[PDB]
Amino acid sequence: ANDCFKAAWQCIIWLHQ
Amino acid sequence: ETLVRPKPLLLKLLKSVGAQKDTYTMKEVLFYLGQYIMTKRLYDEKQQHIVYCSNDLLGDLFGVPSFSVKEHRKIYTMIYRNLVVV
Amino acid sequence: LATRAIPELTKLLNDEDQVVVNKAAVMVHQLSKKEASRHAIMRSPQMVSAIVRTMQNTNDVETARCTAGTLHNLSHHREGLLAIFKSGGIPALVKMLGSPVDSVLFYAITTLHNLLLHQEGAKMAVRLAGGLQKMVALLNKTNVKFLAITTDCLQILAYGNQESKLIILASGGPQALVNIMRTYTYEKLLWTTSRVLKVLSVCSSNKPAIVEAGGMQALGLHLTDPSQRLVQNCLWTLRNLSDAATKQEGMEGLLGTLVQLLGSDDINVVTCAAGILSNLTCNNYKNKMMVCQVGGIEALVRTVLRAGDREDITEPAICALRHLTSRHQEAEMAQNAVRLHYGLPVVVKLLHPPSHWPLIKATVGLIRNLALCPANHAPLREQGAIPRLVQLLVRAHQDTQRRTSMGGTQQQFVEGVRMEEIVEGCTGALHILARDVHNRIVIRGLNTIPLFVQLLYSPIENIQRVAAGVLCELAQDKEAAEAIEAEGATAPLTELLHSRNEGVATYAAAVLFRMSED
Ligand SMILES: *CC(=O)Nc1ccc(NC(=O)C*)cc1
Repeated sequence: ANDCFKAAWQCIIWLHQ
Repeated sequence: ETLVRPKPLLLKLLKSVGAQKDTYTMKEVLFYLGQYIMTKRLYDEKQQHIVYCSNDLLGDLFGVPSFSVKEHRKIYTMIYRNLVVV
Repeated sequence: LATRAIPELTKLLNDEDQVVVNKAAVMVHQLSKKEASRHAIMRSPQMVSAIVRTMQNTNDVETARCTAGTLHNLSHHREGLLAIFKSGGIPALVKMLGSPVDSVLFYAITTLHNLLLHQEGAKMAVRLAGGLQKMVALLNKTNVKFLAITTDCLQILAYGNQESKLIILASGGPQALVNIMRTYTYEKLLWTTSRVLKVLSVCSSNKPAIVEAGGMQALGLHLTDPSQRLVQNCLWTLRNLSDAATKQEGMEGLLGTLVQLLGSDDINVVTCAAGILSNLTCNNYKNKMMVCQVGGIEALVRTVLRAGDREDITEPAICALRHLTSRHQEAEMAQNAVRLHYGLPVVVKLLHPPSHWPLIKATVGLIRNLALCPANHAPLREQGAIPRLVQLLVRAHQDTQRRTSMGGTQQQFVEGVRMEEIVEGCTGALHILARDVHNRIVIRGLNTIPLFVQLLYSPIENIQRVAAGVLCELAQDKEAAEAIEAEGATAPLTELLHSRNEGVATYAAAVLFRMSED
């Protein structure tokens, strides 16, 4: 209920900019 | 690296989760903002790749009532209008 | 004139009284002054065979000056050199390059210098007599013209003989030859010393030791000296000797000098100037800073404009631009100054023929750096970068797909480009250009998605990095997402999520994030 969100942002932060 | 100084209409968001500085790296802005959506509960816990912000601060900063998690560029550019880079 | 006294003098030098010998050689050097009596001594190998002995076996000074002075008076005449050589003088002259007095060296280092040029065999007998060791040891003399002869003798002996190039290195060579360029002002000596450093550079054994002592920083001092016979030799040295200079400073003035040489009317100078900058910017952080701070972009962009199709000029120039536009503080300006100085249109033209492949390998690598600053997304699409980058990507795949060859698949260089590199760069460049939405309609419209998927099986870990990344930058639009999810991608990506590098466990997981979800 809270993991599929966390693992998504720490992949959008992957790309920086 | 990269440093940006946000516009104060954005700072209210970061100043709500516990931010203390006045300038931030883009890693930090994408961190404090991700903590806001998680704390205030804006995702749709059904399928969680959607963020709601009808009558919230994001709904005023961004401009779109509902944006997806991985639309990248729009998010990247939606955050890039309330800041002034230094 | 007259002889009638040489046999009288032949034994008088061998007199065991070391005082009559001084009173004997006092006139031999005087009687050698005239051209007439000079021929008499040369025709008497019994006479010269005593002068050599009196040199390598004397305790006086006037004897050593009169003897070695006589041998100099013979060097101007032809058959007077063979007598010195057939009397075994070379092992004796090389000795006096040790005894400390200036009057004999101008007489000895010259008698060797003429013997090195105007008589054969000496270039070998000197190396055996240990001449290079005694010659380098006398590089600290306060005289300058004496060093012009000494350094020139080193150029004759070390020319094309890596036995001699290794001897000068072992006996402390480069560290001393730099303190000759860095100090004196005589053009003839600096022309010779630089002429020596070059034939020490091509041997990849002296290349660091010249850099380590301080060769580059000192050779750039004289880049503004008028005599062009000295200028290009210094540039020729650095070009061969910049391979191992990537990790030291002090070049602050050296980089603010080669940039100005790019606007020279001498093509052979710019070629030897951009190649230096191409090697001196491959790994250093602050070297790229200094180039962008002297206006290095505008001056280097203009070079390619007037170079035209001369790839020998554009090949290092594009590589130099690729370095400045990546991974340093002045990045956002280096990628912007190419636009503001009208460099974007010509760079795209280099993608098209008749440009060969090694230059294109560097140009398709420049686009991925030029596309970081988003102000260059529109101009690249306007100049036809997407439909041309796809073309080069198509052949590169439709040429390495010739795995059907001989039992083991022959992979063919010769041209210099490993054809897996063009795929490694083009799909790496499109991964950056596919951020602007208008590109994502062109890249989609060019019917390219069912091609990235076949690349996604390539065992190269740099193909998967960019192929499974350029698809992530296409996965935003649903018009392209659920289309990817049909033409493969559902299964080959399923177990890219356990490959080693954490840059492929992601990306390949970022594509699956949006596809067959809800
Ligand atoms: C349920 C879940 O966590 N899915 C998911 C989302 C994102 C990622 N990471 C990236 O996409 C980079 C993994 C799994």
